[PDB]
Amino acid sequence: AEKRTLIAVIADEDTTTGLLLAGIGQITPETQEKNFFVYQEGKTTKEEITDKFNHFTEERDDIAILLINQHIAENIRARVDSFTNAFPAILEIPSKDHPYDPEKDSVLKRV
Amino acid sequence: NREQVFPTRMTLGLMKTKLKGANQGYSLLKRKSEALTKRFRDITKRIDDAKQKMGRVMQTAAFSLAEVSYATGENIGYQVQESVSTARFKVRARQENVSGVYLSQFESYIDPEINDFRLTGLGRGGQQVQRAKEIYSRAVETLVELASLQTAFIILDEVIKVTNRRVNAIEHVIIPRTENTIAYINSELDELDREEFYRLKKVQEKKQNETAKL
Amino acid sequence: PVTTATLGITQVFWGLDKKLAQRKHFPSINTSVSYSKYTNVLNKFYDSNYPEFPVLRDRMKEILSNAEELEQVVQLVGKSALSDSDKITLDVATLIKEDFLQQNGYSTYDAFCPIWKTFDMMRAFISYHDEAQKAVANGANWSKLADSTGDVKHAVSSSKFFEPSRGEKEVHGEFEKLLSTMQERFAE
Amino acid sequence: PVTTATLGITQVFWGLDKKLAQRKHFPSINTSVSYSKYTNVLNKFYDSNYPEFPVLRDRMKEILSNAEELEQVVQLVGKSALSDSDKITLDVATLIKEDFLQQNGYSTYDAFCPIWKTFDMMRAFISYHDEAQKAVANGANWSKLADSTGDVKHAVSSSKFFEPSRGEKEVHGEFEKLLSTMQERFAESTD
Ligand SMILES: Nc1ncnc2c1ncn2[C@@H]1O[C@H](COP(=O)(O)OP(=O)(O)O)[C@@H](O)[C@H]1O
Repeated sequence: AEKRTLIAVIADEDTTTGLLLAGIGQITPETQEKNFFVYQEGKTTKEEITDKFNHFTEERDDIAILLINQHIAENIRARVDSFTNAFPAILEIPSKDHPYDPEKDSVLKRV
Repeated sequence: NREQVFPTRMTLGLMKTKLKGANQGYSLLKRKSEALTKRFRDITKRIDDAKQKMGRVMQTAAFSLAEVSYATGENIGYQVQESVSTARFKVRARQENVSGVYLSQFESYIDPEINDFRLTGLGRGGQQVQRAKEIYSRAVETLVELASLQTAFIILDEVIKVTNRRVNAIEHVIIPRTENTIAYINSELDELDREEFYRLKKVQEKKQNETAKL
Repeated sequence: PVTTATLGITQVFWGLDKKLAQRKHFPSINTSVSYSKYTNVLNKFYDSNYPEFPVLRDRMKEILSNAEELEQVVQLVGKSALSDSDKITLDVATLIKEDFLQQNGYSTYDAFCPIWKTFDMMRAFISYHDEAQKAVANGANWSKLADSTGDVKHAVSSSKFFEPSRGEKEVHGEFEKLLSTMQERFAE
Repeated sequence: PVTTATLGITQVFWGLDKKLAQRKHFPSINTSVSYSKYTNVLNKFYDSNYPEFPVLRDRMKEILSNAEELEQVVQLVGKSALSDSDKITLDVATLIKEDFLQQNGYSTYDAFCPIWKTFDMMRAFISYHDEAQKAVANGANWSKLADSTGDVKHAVSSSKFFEPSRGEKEVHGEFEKLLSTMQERFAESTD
C-alpha cells in the first residue's frame, strides 16, 4: 500500500550498519520505534527476533520491504513460512561470513 | 449433478445461454491462465537473476562496509543508529498492470530532508564512509527492485492459482451441471410433447369414431 | 406461438427486457431483440428534417452492442483490465441506459420527448462519447478525465431533465450551447 | 404427478435422496427439501416432556443448512477462504450427518433410537458445536483444538452405539457423563 513506505532491517550488526548508512532504516522520534533494529544471534533471543519480525510485518504498517539475515531467518524459519502475505515483502539477505542459501529462502521454496 | 430448473422452453433457452457463456468463460480463462503463466515464468526467471544479483551486490557492499570500518578504526553502527531520526530512503507502491493483474510494484525514492549521513564525527575515513554509503544506497535500490519483483511474484502466483481453480471449477462442475440440466429439460419437454401427442391422438380417434357412427 | 407469428408478420417489434424491467428501468425495451424495419423508409424523412438522425441512432446501437459484449466479458473475467476506449464504451453505455433510454412517462419533463429533443440528446451523447474517445486516443488518462468532466457528464444527464414545453427554438439553442461548452471542457 | 398431488394433500415430506441412498447413508432423508408442518402442534408435547427438543432441533437444522451453503462454497472455491467458525460448522455438520442422521436400521444399537435417546444425542451434538464455537471464539486455533479433542469428537460420534435396551435411566446417565467429560476436555484444551 501507499502507506507502507520504509525498508525494515532485522539483519546482523554489519548489515544493519550498512542499511543505516544507506538510509533505508530510521527510528521515528514521535513513535519511539526503529524501522531498522540491529539484532544478532547472541543478542536478544530467537523468540525476541521472531516477535520483532512479526511486529515489523504486522504492527509496523509503514514497513514495505523487510531485510532479515539468513542466519537470523534460520531461527525464524517458522515465522518466515507463516508470513505468507505478500506485503510486506521479505528478502533473504545473508549475514557476514555466511553465504546465501537458496534452499533456506522462503519465497524460493514456493517454486 | 444438475440444477433444479423447471422444464420450460424459456428455461431451456436460459440454460443454453448459460452453457454458451460458461464455455466462452472457460476458454477465456484458460487462455488468461496460459498468458499469466507465461508472465509468471518470466517473473520467476527474473527472480532467480535478481537473487544472483542480490548475492553479488550484498557481497560487494559487505566488503565496502568492512573497508570503511577498517579505515575509520571503529564501528560506525552506533553512530548510524544514533543518527536515525529520519530515513532518507523511501519506497512508494506503484500499481503496475502486467497482463490483466494489477500487481503492486515498489518504487524507490530519496528524501533530501535527512539525506545527511553519519560522515561527520566519524573520526577518519570520510571518503571511505562516503563510498560505503554510495554502495549501500545502490544495494538498497537493488533490494527495493527485488522486493517489488517478489511481491509481484506472490500476487501473480495467487491470482494464477485462483484463475486455474476457477477454470477447473467451471470445466468440471458448471459445464457438466449445465449440460445435465439441458439434457433433463430437453427430455422433459419431449415427454410433454409426447403426452400432448397422445392426447391429440385420443381426440382424433374419438372424432373418427363419431364420424364412422354418423 | 402468437409472438412468433406476430414477429414473422410485423415490421416493428419492441421487445421486453426482463432484466431491465426487474431493475425498474422504464421503458423496459430490450435493445438486442427489438427492431424496426422502417428505418430504411424513414431515412427519407430523417434526411428531410433531421439529417444526422440515422447515423446517430446507428452509432448508439453500435455503442450499446459493443458495451453489451464488453459487459458479458466483464461479468466473466472481473473487468480488472480494460482499455481506456473500452472503459469509455461501458461508461457511455451506462450513461445512455440511465439518461437517454430510461425516461419517466409520468414525469412532467419526460412525458413526451419530441423528435427534435431526442435528436439533440443523441447529438449530446454521441458527441460526448466521440470526444472522450478522441481524448483517450490523444493520451489522456480516463480516470482523471472523468474526474474533471463529471460536470459535463452531469450536464448531458440533465439534458433529459430539459423541459420540452419551452419550444423547439429555445431548447435547441440550449443544446447548441450545451455541446459548445462541452467541446471546450475537454481541452483540459 | 402422483408425488405432486401427494405433497399437496399431505403434511409431512420425508423426501429421500438417492445420492444418500447410495454410499449407504440410510435414512437417506434429504434434509433440505424435507419438511414437517406438525412441529407447531408438537411444541406442546415437547414442552410437556422434553422442553429443549424444539430449540435443539432448530439449531441442528440451522447447522445443516449453513454447512450446506458452506459446502457449495467450498466445492466452488476451495476451503482456504472459509473462516474458523465455518470450519467448525462444516465439521460438526459432517459429524451430525455421519453419526446422528445416519441410523442403521439393521444394527442392534440403532434399530430403534427412542425419543429420549434422540433428544440426548441432539443435546450432545449441539453441545459439541457450541463448545467448539466458544473455544474458537476464545482464540484457540481450530486445528489444534480438533487435534486435542479428537477423543471428545469420537465419544460424541460413538454415542449412537449406546443400547436403548439398557433403559432410559442408565443410558441418560451415560449421556450426562459424556457431556460432563466433554466439557472438562474442552475446558482443558482451551486452558
Ligand atoms: N435404516 C436403514 N438401515 C439399514 N439399511 C437400510 C435402511 N434403510 C434402507 N436400507 C437399505 O436399503 C436397501 C433398499 O431397500 P429400500 O430402499 O427400503 O426399498 P425401496 O427401493 O422400496 O425403498 C435395503 O437393502 C436396506 O438394506
